[PDB]
Amino acid sequence: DFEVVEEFTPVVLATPIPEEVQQAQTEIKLFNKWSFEEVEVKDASLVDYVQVRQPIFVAHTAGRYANKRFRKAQCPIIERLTNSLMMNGRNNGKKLKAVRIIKHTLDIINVLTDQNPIQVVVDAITNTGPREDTTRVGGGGAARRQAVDVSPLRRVNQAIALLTIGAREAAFRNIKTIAETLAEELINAAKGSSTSYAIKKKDELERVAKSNR
Amino acid sequence: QKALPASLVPQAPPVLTSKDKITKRMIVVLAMASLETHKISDKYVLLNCDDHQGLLKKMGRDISEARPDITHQCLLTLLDSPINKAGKLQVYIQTSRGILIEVNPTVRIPRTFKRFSGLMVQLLHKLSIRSVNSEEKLLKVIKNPITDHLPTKCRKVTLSFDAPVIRVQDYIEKLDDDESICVFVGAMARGKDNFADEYVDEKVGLSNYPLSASVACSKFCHGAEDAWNI
Amino acid sequence: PSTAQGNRHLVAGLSSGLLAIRTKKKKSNNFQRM
Amino acid sequence: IPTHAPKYEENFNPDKKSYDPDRTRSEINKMKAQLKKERKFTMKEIRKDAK
Amino acid sequence: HDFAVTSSTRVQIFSSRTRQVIKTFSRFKDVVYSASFRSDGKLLCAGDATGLVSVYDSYNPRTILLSINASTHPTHVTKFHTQDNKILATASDDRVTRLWDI
Amino acid sequence: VMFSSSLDGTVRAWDLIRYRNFRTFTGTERIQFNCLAVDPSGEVVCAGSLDNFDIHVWSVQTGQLLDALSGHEGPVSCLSFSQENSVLASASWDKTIRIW
Amino acid sequence: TPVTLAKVIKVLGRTGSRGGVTQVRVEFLEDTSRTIVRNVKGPVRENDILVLMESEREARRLR
Amino acid sequence: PGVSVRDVAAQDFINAYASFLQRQGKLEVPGYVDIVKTSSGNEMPPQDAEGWFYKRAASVARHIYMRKQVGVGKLNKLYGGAKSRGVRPYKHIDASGSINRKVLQALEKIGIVEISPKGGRRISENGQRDLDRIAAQTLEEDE
Amino acid sequence: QVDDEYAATSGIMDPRIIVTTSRDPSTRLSQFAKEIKLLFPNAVRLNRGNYVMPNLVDACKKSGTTDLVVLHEHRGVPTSLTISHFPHGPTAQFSLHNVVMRHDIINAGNQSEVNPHLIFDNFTTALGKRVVCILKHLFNAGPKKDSERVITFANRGDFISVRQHVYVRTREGVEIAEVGPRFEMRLFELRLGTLENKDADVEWQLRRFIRTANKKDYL
Amino acid sequence: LRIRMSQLEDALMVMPFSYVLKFLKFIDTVMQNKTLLHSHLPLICKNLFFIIKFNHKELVSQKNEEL
Amino acid sequence: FDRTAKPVPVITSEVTESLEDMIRRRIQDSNFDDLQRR
Amino acid sequence: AVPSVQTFGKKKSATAVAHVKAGKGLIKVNGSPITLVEPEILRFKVYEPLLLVGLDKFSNIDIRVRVTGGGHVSQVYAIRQAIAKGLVAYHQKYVDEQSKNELKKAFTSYDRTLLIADSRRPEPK
RNA sequence: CGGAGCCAGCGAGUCUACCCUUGGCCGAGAGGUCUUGGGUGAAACUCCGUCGUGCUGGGGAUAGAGCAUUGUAAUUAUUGCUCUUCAACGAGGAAUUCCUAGUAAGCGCAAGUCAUCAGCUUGCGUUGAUUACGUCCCUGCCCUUUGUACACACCGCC
Repeated sequence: DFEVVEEFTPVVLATPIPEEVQQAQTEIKLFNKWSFEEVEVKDASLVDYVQVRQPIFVAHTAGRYANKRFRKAQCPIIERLTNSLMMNGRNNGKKLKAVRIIKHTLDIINVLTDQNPIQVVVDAITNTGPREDTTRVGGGGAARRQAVDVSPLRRVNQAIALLTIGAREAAFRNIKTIAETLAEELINAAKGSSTSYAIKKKDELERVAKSNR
Repeated sequence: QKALPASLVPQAPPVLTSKDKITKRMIVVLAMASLETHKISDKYVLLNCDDHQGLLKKMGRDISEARPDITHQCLLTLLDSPINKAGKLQVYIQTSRGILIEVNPTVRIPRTFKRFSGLMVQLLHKLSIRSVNSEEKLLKVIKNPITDHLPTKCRKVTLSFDAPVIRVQDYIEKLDDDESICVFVGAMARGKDNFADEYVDEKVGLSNYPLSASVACSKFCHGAEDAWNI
Repeated sequence: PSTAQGNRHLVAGLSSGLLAIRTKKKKSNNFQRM
Repeated sequence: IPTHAPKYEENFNPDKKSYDPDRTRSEINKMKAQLKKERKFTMKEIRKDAK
Repeated sequence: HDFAVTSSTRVQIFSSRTRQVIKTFSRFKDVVYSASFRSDGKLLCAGDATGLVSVYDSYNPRTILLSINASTHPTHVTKFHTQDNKILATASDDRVTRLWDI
Repeated sequence: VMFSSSLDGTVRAWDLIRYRNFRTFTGTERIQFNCLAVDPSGEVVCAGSLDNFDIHVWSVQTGQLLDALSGHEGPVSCLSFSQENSVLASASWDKTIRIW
Repeated sequence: TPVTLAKVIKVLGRTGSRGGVTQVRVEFLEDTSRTIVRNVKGPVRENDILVLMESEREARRLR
Repeated sequence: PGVSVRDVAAQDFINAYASFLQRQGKLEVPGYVDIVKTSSGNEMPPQDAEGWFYKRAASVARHIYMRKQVGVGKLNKLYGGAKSRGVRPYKHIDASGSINRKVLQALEKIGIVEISPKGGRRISENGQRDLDRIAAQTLEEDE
Repeated sequence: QVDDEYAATSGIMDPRIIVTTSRDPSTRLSQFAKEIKLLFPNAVRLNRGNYVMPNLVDACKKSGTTDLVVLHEHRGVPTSLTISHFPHGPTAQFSLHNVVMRHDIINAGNQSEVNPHLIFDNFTTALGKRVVCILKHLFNAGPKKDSERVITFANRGDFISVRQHVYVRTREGVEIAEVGPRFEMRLFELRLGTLENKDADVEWQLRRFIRTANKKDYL
Repeated sequence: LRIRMSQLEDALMVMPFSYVLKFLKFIDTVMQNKTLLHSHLPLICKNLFFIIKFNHKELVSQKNEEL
Repeated sequence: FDRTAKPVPVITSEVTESLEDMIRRRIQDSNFDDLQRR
Repeated sequence: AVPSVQTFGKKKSATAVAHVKAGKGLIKVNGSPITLVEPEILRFKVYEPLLLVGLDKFSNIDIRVRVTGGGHVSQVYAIRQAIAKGLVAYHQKYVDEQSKNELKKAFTSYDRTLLIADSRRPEPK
């Protein structure tokens, strides 16, 4: 048929480079394990806000996303998960610890549910983000709520927030750690099991909006 | 064909708190309780309708609204109900001054009134009460709003007199296997039953008669006991 | 197992409280240019 | 459910401290607070009349 | 190239080249009964006398991955599926086996 | 309308119907202007110099100096308004393009 | 319940809305000509899609 | 190829050389080992009493490979760390001088290091040939 | 009159002020810095943490800010303020002595934010005229003549009492009320370059240890 | 008339298409009374042309011979 | 003995009413000093 | 005598000087190889100038990097910047300009902070 | 708990036979001792074995025993270290304050600059986010109410 030759000598270097590292020059995988192609966002209106189309090697892109309004809609969603994981007074700044426990939770997500953990966390985002909410229409403070819709950036924000703080309180004083509780949370949120803090909170917010619609 | 349990010796039920937002339970919230303290010169008291002529009128308020006796006799009824012994209930109260108190199932509220008054003074000023056996902390002032402490799947109803009347047994077996039930009952002497409009999606009632507070609590508890086979 | 590719083992654990393993085992570049 | 009895003091007063059952550690805490306020007032007054 | 031996209240993985205990699993409360590897050899299930199946990952005894609370009776045999990867079959002294999705 | 900026310190506006210079915009600093940019919805004219590092923002309806945008550390070589979303882009000899 | 998707075509300005809530004008995707005025909670801009649990309801103000 | 100590990582050189100085046994463990704490700030002695001296000997061999010439004060200030001293804020402490002098005398009479001018002790020739060889066999066995 | 490094833009242009704290401030210093940024108008506050002072000065004087107020504390109680005027201008740095703040005392409402009137009491020397110019070119030129807030810098033996008042003018006099922080600040140093260097030539700094120190004012 | 010219393009943009259709009914009735048509011609022209220019995509997709 | 400098003035009711009726006089006759526009 | 090229990579206070010259293909950071650059979770941040363009660009040149200052993550960002713009400058000066701007296009499509740092900050609002 | 790898930037007037240091040796430890000359190094972090939700081993206040360094002379125990003793204490109500990118927060290291500060103050780097970036709906503060300034266009007597 037709084939292109574009290297003309088997490439060998003087510094020995590991075989999986030099295998990573044909496709960029997260932590050299998890592929970014065939990772779709199975809910439209959240594609163009959960970003999985520039593959990365680690969740530590030091780029600047907090100086325009919707610029954090194209931080990769693994890194948005990581950044939301490193928040409380105890664990502020510790992005390498957050990256390391994201690596551990994607390994154990894959070893429990034998599928792509990036696809699992993307399904967890698109199942967790609430599609309706209530504002408090004031009237000076008349305690009545009015149901509003909710924009997709707010849905991705509140999805990552619900998932991460659900993993924290689920790891609060049990035997499991943050990596294992976050793995359980992301798996249950991906399949949508109503056993997770995150989609129970989504179902409560959507049900209250349905109530005082 | 089905075997027995491996251990027939009866364990005590796991006492539930706000640190367990998973288990199906019954929350009872005593709203608009009259729990305020005051100085005498040398002495601190809890404001009654009877410890004063006009301490409440010097504070501005009226004497008919200083009734801690009725939240006392609700708390006695809820904590002597069998559902509390079975461990399917916890009691939150919220003062008319906006103070939320979490009440453990394991507490022994004192039976006479002024013992409860001296308990409420130290609870309101030390924000915490330990046991005599001092191993756990079983009556404590916690942070508002109550929805931070209620379980994540929890239908929140309120109790009144002017509402579509239901039956507690079929109403509680309507709800599903992990949903709890948070019942805001008003511990006023009188007042509009709108004390919890911002938390509640269903306003129901239990009788066609003007129902007292602890009688409404005991009615809902006995209905819950019949619905959960206790 | 079937694909052991190395030192091959038979192990038997006894009710006496001990474990028995029986295994079967398995000049110059100028001179070279010359 | 087990049923514990609540520990609390009768005739509670927040402004008074708690009644410690030892008269030689409550006394040293009382007199530590006493020397702290009297030492603070004393040296405040002598530095302001020095000024 | 490694094998797990279930003694009482510990499971020891031996290596098939030195025959010494490379790794050991000692945080069981009662007598551990069964211990098998998954078909991918990545994680290790152990049924315990309290009916608590605990599955760790192999070659890491400190990360208990999940603790299935099976019957109150002792669980005497625990093994993963040999075709499927994400189902674990545990039979116990309850005269009923269970298939668990992990 | 047609706008022009010169080295004598002035931007000025020209009606191409009555052929009159109806508007003249100066700064306050006596600088000479090297490039300009107008709004699409021509409320605001904008001009940059090669000796001042600021951008001068004038209203066209009134004549006043609406703003002086500061932040370049080099002479503002070029200005252009986006024709659709009306964002200002200036670019200067401090190796920097900047979006206002 | 069948849900529907609706793309923003215009963020309505100078409406007297309550703060943190912005009115918006969305057209549908199954018939991309008919619009409806909704009012959303988070930050919204043009041509992004948002999810309507119902579409039988026009939005009033909030205030 | 080109083998060294720079070519191999922390763990894969240090515990491999620790296995070497374990199964050679020409070490003279101090005897008051199993008692001591490697510092004043570790509430107790090391968890692998049958060999932590060999691991420490390998560690000071690697560290004296990479640096030029150190002494026991340098090794103490190196191996020290912070301390949870109590309710007060934390200030840095030193390591254990007797253990450090014991391990340096041990591998002195082994023959890896030797006393240099200016003071302190550097790698000897036989130890210099010895140290990178076990890293070469580290990559050889972990091919 | 307006002196030689303020005369180019004396009344032509409004000022632009940054107000910033020392480093990792306490909460009362953050309240104090908010009080200073809404003491004088067209001032904004900047969260100093992990800011170097040379590149902070450079970013200010290429963004176009006129001057900088850096505040130093002592366990809540603020103790110093440095005013650095940026187009290679002067830094007057002061110590603050009797500070009482409205965030400490009373929810008495909100402030007024009008371009205020300014009172300067007996700044008689040329150093007094210098510190008057550096203190009043951080205010907005030309208020309305019925503006109802005034502030006062009154010299009381090298201790500038600083207060802020609102007023109405009634039938028999004028009725005053005290808003905002009261101080007595005192200049311990002027120098002629910005805050970045401390290699700038000193126009004045007080000589604490000379034996004729307490004989004169603005020594 | 009593809405102002600065917020007229917002007042006409807030209203949905059902109110646009009844606005067209209002204009259709008002240009039969030719007294208050001619006293408000540029106002009717400005409002009507902005309304259908803004709502043009939906208007040309309505299918009714009455409209 | 002797001291370096006059210490910081303790603000009293009489000195606060001193500068208070001072600024009463000042803002009564409006003889204050601001900037002027160019 | 050799064709050689020197570039610089900077983040906060780390700074890395990279000398690229023709050779056999060895990439050495601080004397040690590139496969030793700790904290070992950002070793792929260091690797991505190699894996973005292929190792066949590095098969004929040897790089050495000297990194001072900074912390762990500032040093890996300085290393990757120095490696990237050193490869670009070598292919500019001693290989063809078409491979030069192909390398610039690949690095700029991944992130231009491999080639241009974000340097002078803050903003006084 | 027990080992190991590693990464900064400010700063630069000394007791010069008793100060500060490089190195040898003694003691588990602190510290001692003898010679040399007059800043190297951070912590959080990373890795490697072990434990395990329980006043927990988290804690260390309190009391005892022992070894020293120091204050004449311990003579109210000068302070360091070693082993026991394991009290209190479980993240903190109502209210309230501050905060928008190298920012909040974590982390250590230096200095001590005529005022202030050592019951601390100011520097310096290391790690580094979440959420707004819209709106005048609420709370306030401000501005204007001839368009003037020159066309075109809009407005058309607060």
